[PDB]
Amino acid sequence: GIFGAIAGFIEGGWTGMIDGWYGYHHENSQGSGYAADRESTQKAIDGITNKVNSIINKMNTQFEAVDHEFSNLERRIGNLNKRMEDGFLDVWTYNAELLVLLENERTLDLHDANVKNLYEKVKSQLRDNANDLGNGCFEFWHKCDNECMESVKNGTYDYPKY
Amino acid sequence: GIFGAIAGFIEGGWTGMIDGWYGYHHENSQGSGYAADRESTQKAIDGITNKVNSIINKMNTQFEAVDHEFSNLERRIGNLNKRMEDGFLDVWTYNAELLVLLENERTLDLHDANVKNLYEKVKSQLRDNANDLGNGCFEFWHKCDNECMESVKNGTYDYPKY
Amino acid sequence: GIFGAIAGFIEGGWTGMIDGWYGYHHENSQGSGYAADRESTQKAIDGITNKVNSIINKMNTQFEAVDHEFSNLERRIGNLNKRMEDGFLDVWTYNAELLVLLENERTLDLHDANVKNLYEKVKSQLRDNANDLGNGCFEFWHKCDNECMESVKNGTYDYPKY
Amino acid sequence: DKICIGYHANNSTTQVDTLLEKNVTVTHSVELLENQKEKRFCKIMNKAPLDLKDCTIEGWILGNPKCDLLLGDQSWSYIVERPNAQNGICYPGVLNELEELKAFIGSGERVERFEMFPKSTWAGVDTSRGVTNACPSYTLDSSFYRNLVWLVKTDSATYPVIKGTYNNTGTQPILYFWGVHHPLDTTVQDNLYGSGDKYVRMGTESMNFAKSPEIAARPAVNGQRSRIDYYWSVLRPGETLNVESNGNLIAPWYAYKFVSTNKKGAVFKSDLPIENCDATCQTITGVLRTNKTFQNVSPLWIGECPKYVKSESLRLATGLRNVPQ
Amino acid sequence: DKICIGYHANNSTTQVDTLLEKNVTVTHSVELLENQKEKRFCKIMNKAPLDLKDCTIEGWILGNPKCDLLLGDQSWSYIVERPNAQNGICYPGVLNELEELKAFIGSGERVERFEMFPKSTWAGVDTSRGVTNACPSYTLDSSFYRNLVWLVKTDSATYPVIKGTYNNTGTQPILYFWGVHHPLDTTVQDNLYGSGDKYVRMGTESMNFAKSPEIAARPAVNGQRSRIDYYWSVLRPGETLNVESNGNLIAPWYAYKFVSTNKKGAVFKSDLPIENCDATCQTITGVLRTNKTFQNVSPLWIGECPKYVKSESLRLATGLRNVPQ
Amino acid sequence: DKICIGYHANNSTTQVDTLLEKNVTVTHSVELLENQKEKRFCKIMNKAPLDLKDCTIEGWILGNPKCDLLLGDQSWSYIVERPNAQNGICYPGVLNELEELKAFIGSGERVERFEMFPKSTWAGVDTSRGVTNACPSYTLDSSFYRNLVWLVKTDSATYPVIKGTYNNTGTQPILYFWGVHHPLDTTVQDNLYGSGDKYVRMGTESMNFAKSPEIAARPAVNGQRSRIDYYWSVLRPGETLNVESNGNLIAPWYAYKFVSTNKKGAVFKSDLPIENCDATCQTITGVLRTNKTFQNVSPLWIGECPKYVKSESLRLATGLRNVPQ
Ligand SMILES: *[C@@H]1O[C@H](CO)[C@@H](O[C@@H]2O[C@H](CO)[C@@H](O[C@@H]3O[C@H](CO)[C@@H](O)[C@H](O)[C@@H]3O)[C@H](O)[C@H]2NC(C)=O)[C@H](O)[C@H]1NC(C)=O
Ligand SMILES: *[C@@H]1O[C@H](CO)[C@@H](O[C@@H]2O[C@H](CO)[C@@H](O[C@@H]3O[C@H](CO)[C@@H](O)[C@H](O)[C@@H]3O)[C@H](O)[C@H]2NC(C)=O)[C@H](O)[C@H]1NC(C)=O
Ligand SMILES: *[C@@H]1O[C@H](CO)[C@@H](O[C@@H]2O[C@H](CO)[C@@H](O[C@@H]3O[C@H](CO)[C@@H](O)[C@H](O)[C@@H]3O)[C@H](O)[C@H]2NC(C)=O)[C@H](O)[C@H]1NC(C)=O
Ligand SMILES: CC(=O)N[C@H]1[C@H]([C@H](O)[C@H](O)CO)O[C@@](OC[C@H]2O[C@@H](O)[C@H](O)[C@@H](O)[C@H]2O)(C(=O)O)C[C@@H]1O
Ligand SMILES: CC(=O)N[C@H]1[C@H]([C@H](O)[C@H](O)CO)O[C@@](OC[C@H]2O[C@@H](O)[C@H](O)[C@@H](O)[C@H]2O)(C(=O)O)C[C@@H]1O
Ligand SMILES: CC(=O)N[C@H]1[C@H]([C@H](O)[C@H](O)CO)O[C@@](OC[C@H]2O[C@@H](O)[C@H](O)[C@@H](O)[C@H]2O)(C(=O)O)C[C@@H]1O
Ligand SMILES: *[C@@H]1O[C@H](CO)[C@@H](O)[C@H](O)[C@H]1NC(C)=O
Ligand SMILES: *[C@@H]1O[C@H](CO)[C@@H](O)[C@H](O)[C@H]1NC(C)=O
Ligand SMILES: *[C@@H]1O[C@H](CO)[C@@H](O)[C@H](O)[C@H]1NC(C)=O
Ligand SMILES: *[C@@H]1O[C@H](CO)[C@@H](O)[C@H](O)[C@H]1NC(C)=O
Ligand SMILES: *[C@@H]1O[C@H](CO)[C@@H](O)[C@H](O)[C@H]1NC(C)=O
Ligand SMILES: *[C@@H]1O[C@H](CO)[C@@H](O)[C@H](O)[C@H]1NC(C)=O
Repeated sequence: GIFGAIAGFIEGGWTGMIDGWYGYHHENSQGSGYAADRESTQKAIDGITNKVNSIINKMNTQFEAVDHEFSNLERRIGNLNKRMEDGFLDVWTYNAELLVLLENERTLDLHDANVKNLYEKVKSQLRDNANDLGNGCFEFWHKCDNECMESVKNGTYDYPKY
Repeated sequence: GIFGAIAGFIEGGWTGMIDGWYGYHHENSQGSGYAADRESTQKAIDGITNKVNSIINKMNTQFEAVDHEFSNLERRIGNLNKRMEDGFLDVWTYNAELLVLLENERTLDLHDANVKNLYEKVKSQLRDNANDLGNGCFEFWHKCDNECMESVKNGTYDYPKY
Repeated sequence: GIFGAIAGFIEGGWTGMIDGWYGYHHENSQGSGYAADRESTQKAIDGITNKVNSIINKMNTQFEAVDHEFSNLERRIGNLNKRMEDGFLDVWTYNAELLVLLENERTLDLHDANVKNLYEKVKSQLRDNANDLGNGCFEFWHKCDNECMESVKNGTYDYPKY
Repeated sequence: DKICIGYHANNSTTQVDTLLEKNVTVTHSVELLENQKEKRFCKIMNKAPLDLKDCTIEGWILGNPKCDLLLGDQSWSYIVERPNAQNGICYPGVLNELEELKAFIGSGERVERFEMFPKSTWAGVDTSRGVTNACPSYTLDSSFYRNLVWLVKTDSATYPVIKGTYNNTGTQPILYFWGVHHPLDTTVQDNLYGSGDKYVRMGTESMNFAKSPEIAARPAVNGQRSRIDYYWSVLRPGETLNVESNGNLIAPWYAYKFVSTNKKGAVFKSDLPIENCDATCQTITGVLRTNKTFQNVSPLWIGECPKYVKSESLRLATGLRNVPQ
Repeated sequence: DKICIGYHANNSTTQVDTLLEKNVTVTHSVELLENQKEKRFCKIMNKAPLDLKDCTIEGWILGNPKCDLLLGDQSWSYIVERPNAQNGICYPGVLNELEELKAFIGSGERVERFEMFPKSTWAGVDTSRGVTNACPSYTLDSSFYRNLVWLVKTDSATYPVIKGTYNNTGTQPILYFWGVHHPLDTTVQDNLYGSGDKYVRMGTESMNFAKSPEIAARPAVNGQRSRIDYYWSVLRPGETLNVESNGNLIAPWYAYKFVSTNKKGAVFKSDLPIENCDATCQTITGVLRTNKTFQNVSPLWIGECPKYVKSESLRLATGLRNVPQ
Repeated sequence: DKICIGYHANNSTTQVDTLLEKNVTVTHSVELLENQKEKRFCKIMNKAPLDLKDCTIEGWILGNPKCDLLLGDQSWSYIVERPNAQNGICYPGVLNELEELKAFIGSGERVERFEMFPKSTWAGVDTSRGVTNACPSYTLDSSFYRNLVWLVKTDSATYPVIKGTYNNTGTQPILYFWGVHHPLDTTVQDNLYGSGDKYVRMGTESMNFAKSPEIAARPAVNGQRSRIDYYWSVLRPGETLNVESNGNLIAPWYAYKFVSTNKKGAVFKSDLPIENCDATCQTITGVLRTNKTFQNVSPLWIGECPKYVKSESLRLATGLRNVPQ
């Protein structure tokens, strides 16, 4: 991925996080757990759902082949009909196959960007108050209880305290 | 946006900045003001102008329908002509509508990238000498007069001083 | 480029680095030298090779024009054949020319992203132990011999030492 | 105390291709192409298809005696012609503008058979001996097309000028057929139609027809060295047809009130079974039951089908790269 | 002391769609599609269109007497035929290869009418009584096509063999017309052309024509049970035409020197007003005045038009996402 | 002590275009379009093309006497017809369904000439005086088509009814030709075929043909005011042909066993040299020797060619932006 997060500085995914695409793993005195980030997950779902439906809608016409027949003295127009039908078959196959390859590349990139920005959102909140380990994890220098954790996740972490 | 700047860590735009797409707001003892960054604005205008013209040029051919007539004993070739005309109408509609959706997504991304890089250019210049507030704003630790401001904008900020 | 590295904060390329697309220049007591980063170079070559071959494969059909003849009383179907042949000529020209412009833009972006991520990989390794000069160069605060250099390049730099 | 940022992984083995990379496992994806068919014909708009069975299109619509099962009124959503149909044009000859006829019928929905010219229309001639062993029914060894009548001279008298007229007063166009006999030699010609230069002339407000017998011995087909040139046309609402002939006329007897479809219409040549089921999408090689956007089954269909495409797969990534640990 | 980085916002409410998101307000954008027409016909290359008014194409070019307004030389950038034109083929009959004729004329730019065969060409026959009440002019109740001449026998003598010749010595092809009369019965035939087997034969270096009268009573149209088979052809520069006939000939009288266009040419069937204005882009449903790249008005046009497309809108973002505060 | 991150630069001046930027120098790129041709014709599948030289398609296949170089068996990968070929239809007339004939022949691979009807087939008539000065050979001033035989009356006797038959027992379809003579007047008609109403009738299991002479004086071509209507057809394996005529028959003499190609087939009209070389891709304007994906040379080709496109260049970036210092 071009943004460097997925299968990058965050080496792998979490099978333990089941309720969304992007999120957090926290660890403190009360223990450990996974939690989806719902804002960025929902925004991604809406975007990709919109992309899938737009593709489905733009592809919502059909070229109609007919098997009208042609006599042996209509070789020219019979072949004209064949080359034209094959003609549209080839451009629509090209369009569909090329669109899917192009959209797949950009879809994976989008997810990669989203993990990266989520990581940045948290880095920007903690600043001094935590150590960036380089793998998506931050070690706090102060104690962070459950409400401290939740304030990082909902983006209201209060830096002047602690 | 995938780069995280526009409607992201820089929450909104500036109606007060009228002379360009990306730029600065400074504040010091002499007062306050908006100023466009002309290098990155002009570069963006040239790029998008080039994109618009290239699209306009690639779409500069026309499929020509004719209303030649066909007798009642020419139902097959009359229908051949109809399916072919409708055929090209459908692929060109698909091409235009799909291109516009795809190019719009990437155009907005480009602007987003440009704000991000502009922000990085300034962050990289100030380093220690200013506090990154996380919203695109930098609070200087030293006094920055009008020529100090202008040296940041033109990318010649002199770090060893101050 | 949208990632800001190529012809950006890394102002120019290296004619002296001949064995790859992205890499390093080191300088210590033992002297100076260029070295390709083979992992990211090879990954880029595989990706772009795959892109070139996929384009070549999707374009691997041909519309077949014929010069069947048409009498003077077959003006309508003779013109039908002409408009259809010109029809496919125009959509395939559009497809090829538009694809090349679009893929070129994204290919250059990919390289730009790759230099950026390589730079980030190194920044993330050194942290405190080196000074980021803002142009892709890092000045170490400690002595870095040839095995220290090689540990940065292979991504196993040992921070707790030094 | 620590907080990590990360992404979803799961047990998916489903893969997609990108421009940069083949065979990439992703957490979620959707397949857009259908490659599955029910190998059968079904009803469309819960109106049934017309199976020809052992009759071709020409045999059915000319009224070949061995096609009595089909004879009369028919409604259809499309037509299935079987590749090994034996009952077509029994008395050798060309049906003129055959390909345009099939296209016309394919554009249809319903035919009402009715008597256009009763045999008693044609004054002074015989209408009861126009049979042949080339055209057996299932009971007689010598019959003829139920929609045509082979007119022959009577007793001794020269075959006179006969005339017929029909003003289409209805609201539906009329599909009708006629013919011109071409005997193998000049004695068969005289035995049947007498001496003199014969003609078949027909006309409406918008159509003229005129042909003469062309006497010659053609290669034997179904035991006949003679031929018939069959013809068809459409009488529009408000038009009237005049038949004038003094020899060799294969007269129009029955005809079809024709209802033109607003949908597409199709004539499938196939040996697939017609069964008691419903469909919205019917291709020549089977039914498709899908929500999917593409299909690689057939370009040829009736109903509302997915776009046809040569691809094996069109899998779109929705989720992210699956990197479990 | 502080410096901020930011981006433009404005009062724009104009929106665009992307693959990921609908209805996104942007600071700047450009619309690429035109949906606006002037509902009228104008001049193209400041050459005017030919309004047929109350004549069809066949009536105009055959020289129907009620089309005298159009008769003679014409130049046009395209042709407008009105849907309710009444003056076409007045004496009932088929114009052969009609659709190819319209296509040929559509490819044209200018016609010069000239006298091809003066009535005094045809020796021993009458050229002054070829009129009919089916073809009234605006003054006579019985006239005929000004470009054709209905030849009839004289006094008593059998209608003899007549001959005509024209070597096209000019540089322009010649569009010309002729006909073959088909009377309703055999007495009308004799009253007009006498007894005997009649023929109309025509020939050039590259074309042969031969037809005989086909006598029969067709349904009455414009009071006529007879018919005419009309024909047309093109005499190329350097070719010569020979007419030989001994009955039933509707002779070519006047004809057209034909200038082929290098542009596209069009025959618009429309009741839209022709007005005194200029255009570069003329569609069948109106003028387009644009710089835009696409249009959803019509696939049918003459001149230089934008690409036709079914879309309602094709708005391209140029500016950025508008996020005012 | 320092370590820098950077990227490749080189001495490349090769440029590409992007959507955002024209004329961008890149370190590596690949060109996808071919614009280079060898201006000549070569063998395809190391089978040679058939050069017509100074004969047109009609002259070659009718057996024009001045085309004896070509006469007989031929195999070809495609056909080259020269624009200035003089030896075509020598005795003036139309070859019916000419465009369909060229398409049929273009779909072929090999012809075997053989004697279909020996002159001794036609009883009681002369088969040795059917020559003309319109059709010289290279030695005689008056000859005829080697594949046809112009039959004339003998001595004094009325030209009788003649008959011919051929059952195609082979596995290959047979391409054959015939004709109907149309004299300029009625004395030439009697001098050659005698008095009476003449006919040419032909028939197979699936085809009927019937035509009469149409006597008239056409403009002189190659010194002839008479005409011939030439015809062609294909006798399928298992079919048999019956020829019956009593006047004006240009009889089928020799004919061609026809091998249909499975490849594409082409008829190039060109004056380009045929040379002794091989190719996999042959366009009408030259050979292409490439690995490239596109070409802007010609839409018209035989063999396996790159996709045709109007572009001057299709250069794809592979390397990065070249920024040397
Ligand atoms: C983001 O997360 C933080 C932390 O979870 C949320 O702040 C928390 O808000 C609750 C009330 O909404 C605070 O509890 C209150 O305490 C008083 C007694 O001191 C009690 O009487 C109230 O009824 C209520 O229980 C809680 O202290 C506070 N946590 C902190 C400050 O660490 C915050 O609301 C979240 N914001 C969003 C937008 O989701
Ligand atoms: C980027 O912005 C900086 C700051 O605005 C520019 O530096 C400024 O350059 C001017 C002259 O070009 C300096 O003024 C000079 O001062 C002397 C007296 O000391 C006077 O005699 C000269 O005639 C002139 O007025 C000014 O001090 C300096 N500002 C600083 C150093 O803070 C710089 O040129 C800009 N660079 C680009 C590429 O735009
Ligand atoms: C990444 O680069 C580092 C530095 O070049 C590699 O570490 C180096 O590994 C070698 C052996 O693989 C170490 O040398 C060994 O030293 C002992 C004596 O102390 C000798 O007996 C062994 O036979 C061997 O020569 C070398 O010290 C070490 N360099 C360090 C620690 O700075 C590392 O293997 C590379 N990793 C990858 C994945 O490429
Ligand atoms: C109405 C009528 O004439 N029916 C005849 C029929 C016709 O006369 C004939 O088809 C016109 O060409 O002839 C029938 O048998 C003819 C007989 O001819 C032999 O040469 C041949 O070997 C036989 O197979 C058979 O065709 C016929 O069956 O059509 C008798 C019928 O009454
Ligand atoms: C040149 C000529 O013959 N003109 C006649 C015309 C023709 O003889 C006729 O069209 C050839 O078929 O006949 C005219 O009137 C004929 C008359 O016939 C009645 O049966 C019918 O009811 C009338 O409407 C009318 O057609 C004619 O008007 O054409 C007289 C004309 O002089
Ligand atoms: C078989 C035969 O009849 N060959 C004749 C030929 C034919 O009779 C003729 O083509 C049939 O129309 O006539 C030949 O010369 C005819 C002669 O006619 C003159 O009017 C003209 O000026 C000459 O150029 C020439 O055509 C012929 O050459 O065909 C003689 C041949 O024996
Ligand atoms: C790669 O893809 C092909 C088909 O696209 C598939 O058959 C093959 O099993 C895949 N290989 C792997 C390792 O997934
Ligand atoms: C029948 O046709 C004639 C035309 O000859 C027409 O005038 C008449 O009105 C028609 N009659 C009916 C009842 O429609
Ligand atoms: C969304 O778009 C549709 C048409 O694309 C428009 O009619 C509607 O008003 C839009 N809604 C908003 C909230 O902008
Ligand atoms: C007229 O036509 C004849 C052909 O019969 C031709 O030879 C002659 O040169 C022509 N005359 C002129 C003046 O063009
Ligand atoms: C820009 O491109 C054109 C053709 O695309 C070329 O002719 C011209 O030399 C180029 N200019 C530069 C400065 O490279
Ligand atoms: C020749 O044709 C006849 C048809 O008249 C056919 O029955 C016969 O079997 C054929 N003979 C051969 C040897 O194929």
